[PDB]
Amino acid sequence: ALETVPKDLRHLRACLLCSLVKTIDQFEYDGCDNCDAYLQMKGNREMVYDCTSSSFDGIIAMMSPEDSWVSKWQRVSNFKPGVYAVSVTGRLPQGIVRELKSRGVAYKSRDTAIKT
Amino acid sequence: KTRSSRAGLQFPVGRVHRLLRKGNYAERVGAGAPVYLAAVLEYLTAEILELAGNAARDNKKTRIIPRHLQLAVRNDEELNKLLGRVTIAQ
Amino acid sequence: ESYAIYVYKVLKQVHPDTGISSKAMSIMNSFVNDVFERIAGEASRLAHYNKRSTITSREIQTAVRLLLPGELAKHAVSEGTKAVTKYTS
Amino acid sequence: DPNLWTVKCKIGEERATAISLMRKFIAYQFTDTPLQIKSVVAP
Amino acid sequence: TELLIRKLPFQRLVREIAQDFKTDLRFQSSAVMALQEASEAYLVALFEDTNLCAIHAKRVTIMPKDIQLARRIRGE
Amino acid sequence: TELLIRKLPFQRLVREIAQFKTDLRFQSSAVMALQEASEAYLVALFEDTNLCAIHAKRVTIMPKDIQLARRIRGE
Amino acid sequence: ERGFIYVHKPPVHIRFDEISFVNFARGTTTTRSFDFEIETKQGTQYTFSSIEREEYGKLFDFVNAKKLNIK
Amino acid sequence: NKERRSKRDEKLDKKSQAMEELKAEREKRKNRTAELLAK
Amino acid sequence: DSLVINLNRSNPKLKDLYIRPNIAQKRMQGSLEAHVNGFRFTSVRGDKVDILYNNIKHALFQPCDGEMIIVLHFHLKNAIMFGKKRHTDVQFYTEVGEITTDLGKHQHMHDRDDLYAEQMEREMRHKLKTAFKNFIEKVEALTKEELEFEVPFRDLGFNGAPYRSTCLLQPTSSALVNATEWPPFVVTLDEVELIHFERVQFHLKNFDMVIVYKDYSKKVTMINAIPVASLDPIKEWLNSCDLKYTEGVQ
Amino acid sequence: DNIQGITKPAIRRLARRGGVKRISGLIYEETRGVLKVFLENVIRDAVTYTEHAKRKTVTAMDVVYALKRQGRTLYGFG
Amino acid sequence: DNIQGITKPAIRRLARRGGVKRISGLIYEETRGVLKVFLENVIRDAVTYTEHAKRKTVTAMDVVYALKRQGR
Amino acid sequence: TDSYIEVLDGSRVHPETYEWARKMAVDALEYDNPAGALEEILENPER
Amino acid sequence: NPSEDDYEEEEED
Ligand SMILES: [Zn+2]
Repeated sequence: ALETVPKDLRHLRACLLCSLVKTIDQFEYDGCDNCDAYLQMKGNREMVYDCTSSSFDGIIAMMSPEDSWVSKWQRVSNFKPGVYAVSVTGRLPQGIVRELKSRGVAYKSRDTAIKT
Repeated sequence: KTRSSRAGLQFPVGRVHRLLRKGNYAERVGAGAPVYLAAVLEYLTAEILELAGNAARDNKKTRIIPRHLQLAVRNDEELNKLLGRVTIAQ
Repeated sequence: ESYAIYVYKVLKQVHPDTGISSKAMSIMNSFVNDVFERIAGEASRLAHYNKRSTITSREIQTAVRLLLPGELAKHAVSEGTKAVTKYTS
Repeated sequence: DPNLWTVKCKIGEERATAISLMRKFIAYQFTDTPLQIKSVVAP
Repeated sequence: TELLIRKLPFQRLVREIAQDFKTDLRFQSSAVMALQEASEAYLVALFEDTNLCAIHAKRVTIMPKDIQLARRIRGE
Repeated sequence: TELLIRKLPFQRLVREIAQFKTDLRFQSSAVMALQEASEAYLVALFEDTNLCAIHAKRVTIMPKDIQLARRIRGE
Repeated sequence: ERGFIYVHKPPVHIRFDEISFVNFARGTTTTRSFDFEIETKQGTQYTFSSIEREEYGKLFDFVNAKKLNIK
Repeated sequence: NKERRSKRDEKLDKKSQAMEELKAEREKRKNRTAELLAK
Repeated sequence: DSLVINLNRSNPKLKDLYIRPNIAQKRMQGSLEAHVNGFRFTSVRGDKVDILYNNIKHALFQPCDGEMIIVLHFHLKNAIMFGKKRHTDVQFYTEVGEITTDLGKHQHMHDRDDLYAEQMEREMRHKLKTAFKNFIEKVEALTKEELEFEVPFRDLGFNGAPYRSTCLLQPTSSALVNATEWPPFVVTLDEVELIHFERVQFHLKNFDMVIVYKDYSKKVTMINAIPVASLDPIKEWLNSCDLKYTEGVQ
Repeated sequence: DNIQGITKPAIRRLARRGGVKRISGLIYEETRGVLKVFLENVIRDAVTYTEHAKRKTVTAMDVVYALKRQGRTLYGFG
Repeated sequence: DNIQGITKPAIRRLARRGGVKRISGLIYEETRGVLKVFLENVIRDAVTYTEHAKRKTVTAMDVVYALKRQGR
Repeated sequence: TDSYIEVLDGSRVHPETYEWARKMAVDALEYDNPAGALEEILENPER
Repeated sequence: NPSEDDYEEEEED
């Protein structure tokens, strides 16, 4: 859709759960689309800056997760089409990560990159 | 004897019970509930009158007046917190 | 009607050597009616919350503790307890 | 499994090409000539 | 003590609003007195709030905007 | 739904100030309802504060703004 | 009839044709906190904050009738 | 009883200490002024 | 009198102090030095201002406990002229506060800058308090108790509006003062004739206070808007101060 | 109308008792409007109670109940 | 001491959600005190309701009753 | 910081002789305060 | 004041 495609290359962040790469204005207005009810990232820049992190690399034109080895490897087959990344360095606070497991949301590390 | 005399209070337990049952605050009312309510009302009235008489003796008067009631209410911190949003004529 | 006679009795008991005014008696009656109404409304709320069909001494005590401030509420609770004890006695 | 191909491009322009390809796909995805591409990579 | 609002104009205003609501109505003297007392108390409270707003605004003259802010912060 | 205060510090503060009656458990839903109420209350207070500041012709709210808001509110 | 005018302290006037879009941002509270921001086609964004809830509901119907870009 | 009154008790204690400190500073000033006037 | 230049080689000194009123168009950062018979304030440029000890009528020290500035206030018996203007009150303060759109326009502040920033702020406050106390003690020891500083009792304060601006007046031990808000408020209790509480009724959540000075040729000091909860405390404070207070309904 | 009957000196005296030292010319009309709104609400509630009780005239008790509903209890007339 | 643990960034987030375009350095302690007062009142009401209900555990229902009593 | 600085540090006089120096200053002024007498002698050495 | 009209007793059961 036209709401998930990034508008301006400058000022862009990425999520850590589903790794949704978009623009800051999109994150502020619409927010995370793949995970909204279990995040409340929409409606403010505060939760955006709290959860997401600009420390990410890679751009892939995800268009068919149901049929794609990249999605099967990255574990994003149950997500909507969009522009995702291949590495996101960060970690959510204890209070933000415990509620995910308490409600029934498995928190996984999307930072597939290696260290040293 | 009257339930007021039975309980030893001075307020009318019977009138309190009748007013409660008339307002229909509940389908029924226990036997201790009305006595307790009458006792609470009597204690509050006794405290108010005590402070008012104290203020009157301070002002050197023989009859309590709304001025003494106001002085008592504004000198007692708790009564103030209780009747802050209350208005009085004159 | 009103609680003027009872207010006069309490006044003569607390200060047997003093009087009162007409406006003062009216203010006292208004105060008595207002306290009665507040406690009754709180008791009705608590009874509806507990799904009970009878206001009890426990309900009245809870209403008093919710309405009056701390020390005053404690003294009123003590007075009501003594009164109900003498009544049941 | 799907195959992976390489295509040259001007040095310094990769994100521009990616967003352009995304726009073209989103524009011609509800027509008689859709794009059969699955994704593109621009490290 | 004394009444700050003129008894006759206030009573006339009360009767005017009562007729506007429903005609052929009658109020008691004590009722009119109670209304006047409640109105005076309400106006004094509102004036105290407006004076606080003006004090905060670093002024001395009270303004209709202060009254509006007072009513807003109160929630009417 | 949205919560800005950290639930663990909030719960710690609640149990520290609930010493009126020592030893009392608070359900998770009870703490959540309290947190929602507190967030809404502080939100309204800051709105009134912004009104007082806009009135004073200052874009930066100051403690006196909140003080005036609470005074007029009757807290 | 064909634009907004804000008075009187530093006044402003924005015609409908000059507005690029509008946004009904919701402030902190859920009552009396509807900022009616107006961004023009020239790039200037005017922020009219502190509006009552009912005023916001009416302005919503008004803007929907005038047909303006509501972001 | 006392466990709950402690708050108002501590408030009154702070007020009494403040008033006592005030009285102490006043007594010191008065004594010093008397000494200066005598010398 | 002329400033007796410091023939004494010690001379206590304090640094980093913004002056009120401003010598120039804006504030001037400078230092203060206690001389044999006064203070010399020197800006970073070189503006010298003298304040003799004998002229100091009251010396107040408002700490940073709950404030954005730690201030030393001097209420003078006579007016001193500087910056081409004469003034009766002086202040030398140092800021310990912060102002931002909300947070730092950034956001990311975890357990390595936020709590660290709080620690730094606390340390700066503590160091400034210690330095001010040291300066006060040195001035007192050098003057041999000829000039005594006063610490205002914050617990005995109450909200008031002397110049029609909600502030927190604080009663020291011989003056009712308030220095954080400029212009300053100072009322010496040695010159107070009495006090009168006007508009003290039941349906009035705020009352006024009227200070009448002994010198009847002066204008009475009227303090408006005071919460009624702060009535009995002010009465007890005045009772301790040995001041006659009366009440008035109008 | 009688809303203007509220004398300028009466509003000034009310403001004085409140604690206002200087009043503006635009205050009197606004105070009259606010007073009219408050009296209208009180009379609305009072007429509702009167229709409930099926009485022909408004009473001090109905006025007190209306004031209580608003949130400003008034003693004396009970 | 958890009134300090309430992360000031949290207060700034709560304030920034509407209109509040700039904040001073003292707003934090003031907001903390106001939150403390409100929590004390609500918890007193809820504890009263719980002691009335006899249960030893405060519940969301008790919290809602306390809020309704306060008129929130 | 919060300590008195011995004025003789700027002079010679080994610290083991500060008491002697203070006593000499006190006796020269023909008094019945150590530091005050020292500060006075440092400015009036003719005594 | 409690006159004779005020000294009246209550009604029967
Ligand atoms: Zn995500």
